[PDB]
Amino acid sequence: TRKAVIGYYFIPTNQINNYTETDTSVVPFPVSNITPAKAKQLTHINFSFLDINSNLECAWDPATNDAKARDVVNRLTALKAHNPSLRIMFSIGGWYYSNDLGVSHANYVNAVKTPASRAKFAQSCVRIMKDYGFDGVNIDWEYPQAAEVDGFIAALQEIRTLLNQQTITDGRQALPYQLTIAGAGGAFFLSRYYSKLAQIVAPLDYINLMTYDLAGPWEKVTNHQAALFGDAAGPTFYNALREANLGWSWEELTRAFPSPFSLTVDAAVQQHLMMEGVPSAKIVMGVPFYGRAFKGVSGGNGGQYSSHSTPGEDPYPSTDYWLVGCEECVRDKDPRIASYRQLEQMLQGNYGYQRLWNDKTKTPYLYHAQNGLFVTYDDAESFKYKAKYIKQQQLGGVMFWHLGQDNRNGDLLAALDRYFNAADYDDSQLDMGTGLRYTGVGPGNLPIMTAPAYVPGTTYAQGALVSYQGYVWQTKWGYITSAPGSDSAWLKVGRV
Amino acid sequence: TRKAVIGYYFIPTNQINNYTETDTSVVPFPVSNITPAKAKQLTHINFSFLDINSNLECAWDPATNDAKARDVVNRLTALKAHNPSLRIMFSIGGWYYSNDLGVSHANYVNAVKTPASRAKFAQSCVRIMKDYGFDGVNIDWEYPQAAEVDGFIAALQEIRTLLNQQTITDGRQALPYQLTIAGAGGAFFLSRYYSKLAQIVAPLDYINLMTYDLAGPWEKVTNHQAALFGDAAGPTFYNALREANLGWSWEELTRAFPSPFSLTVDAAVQQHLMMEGVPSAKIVMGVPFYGRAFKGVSGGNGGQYSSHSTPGEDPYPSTDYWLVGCEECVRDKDPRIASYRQLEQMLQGNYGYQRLWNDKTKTPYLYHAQNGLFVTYDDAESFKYKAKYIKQQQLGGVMFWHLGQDNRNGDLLAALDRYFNAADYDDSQLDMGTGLRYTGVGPGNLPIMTAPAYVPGTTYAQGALVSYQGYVWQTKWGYITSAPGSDSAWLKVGRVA
Repeated sequence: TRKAVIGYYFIPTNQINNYTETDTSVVPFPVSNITPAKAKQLTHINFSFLDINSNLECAWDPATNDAKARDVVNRLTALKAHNPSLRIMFSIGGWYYSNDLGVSHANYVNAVKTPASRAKFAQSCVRIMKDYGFDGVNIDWEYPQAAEVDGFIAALQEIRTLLNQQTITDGRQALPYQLTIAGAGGAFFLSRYYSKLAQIVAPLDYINLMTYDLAGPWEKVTNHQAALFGDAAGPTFYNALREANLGWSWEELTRAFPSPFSLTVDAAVQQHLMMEGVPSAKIVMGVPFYGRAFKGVSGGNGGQYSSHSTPGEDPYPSTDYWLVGCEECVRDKDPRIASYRQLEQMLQGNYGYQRLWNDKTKTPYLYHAQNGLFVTYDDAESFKYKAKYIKQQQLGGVMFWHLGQDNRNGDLLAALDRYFNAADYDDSQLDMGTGLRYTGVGPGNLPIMTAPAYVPGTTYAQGALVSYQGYVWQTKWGYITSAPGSDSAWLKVGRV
Repeated sequence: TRKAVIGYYFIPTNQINNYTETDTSVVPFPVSNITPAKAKQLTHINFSFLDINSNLECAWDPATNDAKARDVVNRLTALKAHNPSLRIMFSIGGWYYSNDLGVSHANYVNAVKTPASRAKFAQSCVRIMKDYGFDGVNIDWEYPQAAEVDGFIAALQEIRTLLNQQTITDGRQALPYQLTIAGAGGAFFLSRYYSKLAQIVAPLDYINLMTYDLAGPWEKVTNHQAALFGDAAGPTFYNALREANLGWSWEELTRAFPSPFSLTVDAAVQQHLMMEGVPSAKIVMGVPFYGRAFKGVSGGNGGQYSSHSTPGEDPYPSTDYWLVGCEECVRDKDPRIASYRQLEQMLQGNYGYQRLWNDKTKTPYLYHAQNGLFVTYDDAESFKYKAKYIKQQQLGGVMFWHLGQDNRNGDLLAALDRYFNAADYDDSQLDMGTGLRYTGVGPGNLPIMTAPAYVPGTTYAQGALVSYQGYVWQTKWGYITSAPGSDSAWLKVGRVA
């Protein structure tokens, strides 16, 4: 099964309204930059962002000139002429619109609250899809809270129902309409809906994990924003999943959610796989086509795991653009984020940066010794390890934010495509290293075991192992006289 | 309110069938040993044991001579002439009949299963009570678990309904018929039904905690079997309550159920008080009138906290009776348990025992240095502390197993009565020591706390405290933009005044 390669195409409204393919000062990344070859390396383009309005329907931002927008979307759907598997999805949400303190947060909450609002919303999603010529719906609410989860689930189910009907009405059995969400890639946000993950994922083709932004200036210690595995020298974090409303026992929680833990890509993937009903084939790993930069860092560790003096507020609370060599930063008025495109130029520009490598996390970083700067980012080398993990763990594919941040040659996207599909690329000897793996155990990833059948009437000592009801069970204390499922002394530890 | 003093009267079927008050080789403890004075010191006697038969009704052991059973019971109920507050309860169950592997366990499980079975069972309990002349029902099922607990609760509720009606019917409002149960006194068995404790206690006058047998030859390390408070030097245990189906978060479970912990009387009492809807006045502290003995012990701490070479299996699998001076142990064929009566004789018999005291646990112990023996037991001195605790914690009173194990003069019973009621006993200056207290805190026993109201639209940092919807809540991490508190990030830590 081909791995998904899902790239976000993000275009602000003002660029839609002044769309040109011939003036990078005004549209830095027009659709013509997605050449036939790039189009064939993608399986999905997530056109981003639409919103939910005060009518509680899916909708464009109101300042959008519609003719321009329809024109931009038509350029994207024309790309399917080059790749008959390509889908142009549209995204609803994103952080700006849907975070808890976000300008449209209330509509997210309200759209999913009643059967009626859920049917109105779901219909509006399909209507927009069909009117503009999109191939599916990607919902990026960051993030429904436990109260809202049942309504969000019901909304996803309704959209799935409608999309499946529309696939049959449109003869699209060869390329059915799809439904995806952007999912949390870290335990803190994931804990909002984690307990009902199976229900959330059932209506989806893919859950695209935002396994990036795991470090940033809002954290006191500099760190890798998308470490594949952990580094014991790096910071560790409270495992918020142990507080989710699971109804699990203390042993079950502890075994599933070691705390503190390393906030890594592997952690997020394994946390999903720990739940029953979450198939690996639906999990897509997100990767960033940008780096995060920090100032006021100290020496010793190449800028890693340092205090820093980087404001965390949005917007950037000042006019000081201190990321030496970053032209895009001054245009975008924020020195804390830089595209891969720009970082590559900075690095080869003699600006004082050193590119280093963490062989535990399998990610690169830049250190600027003169100025005390640190940058965490991803590149074609870190993507070798991430692609090997996607294959080894039987994940659905990769997602990235965003296409316009690749270099002009499209090298990050090409690398992803190469690692999954090139007949002359061989990663059999790629060493995945000794970084820390997430070792929790949950109902969804119990190890296969054998044990003698439980015998009623028998008394068992502590640590005794039995098979019962198709699982392997262990006693937590001694003199156990009733059965697994019926005596809390038994812990489910394996699967027959 | 007078403290309850609840004494078990246990008589096996063969002793009923051969009952005599003039031959202690046949009946070691006839009812005649209970004098008017002892009767006045008791509030309840639990006559023990009746059972549940395969017809799922309350019944005597079918081997019982019914005439003889009625005569024994009459001797007990005649004691009410001396104490107008005294109740002769009868007990249904006990370990032998009702443990999971016990001879009648299925009948317990099945009697409580349906409204019809519960009605027939409850009606049989009141019938027996009235036919033999008892004053109430004590259910001693050791112990319901799992799917049985809802049945058990509904059974208790039905017994209560029928007893309250019987009270009116009979004109017994001055001494209404009562309902009690024997409850687990340690967390492993308590975990079976702990989550539903409030529903179990609602229909009861008292829950009598079996806060003994907390040590024994079945455990690898010698210890006190009824320590009041903990000793850091002694063994600690897994806190099984953590595995009860409570729906609490990891933080909630950890704060309520420290682990490992000291398996003590105080721990059981506070574990009960941790649950919402469990009144202290209904909790009765059990105490043992017997000790437990171990052989093969080491000497650095008077035999305490030692490995040992004592079989833990039952019955005693050997013919070797090694508890020096314990002729009772010979008669009963088990050197690992001895009545207070017998232990006190051993102490007067110059056999080589040393009586020692642990000032943390507030319990005595015997050490035989020559033979490597250790005995854990309770006496009138440990009861001073336990009675003071019952007063301070506002418990309902004391229960003990069993009357027959007191000395012939009834000194342990007289001591409990003294400590609760005597004018000339003053425990105001009794120092309860520095032994370890159980200090778990449950979402049902949160302290009053004070914090600023939660402000929507506010971002809160880790460890911030706010008041919201009747509770004080703490954040477990930062950048919290959600409201308290099913939300994972908020921990209920206190109650708003």
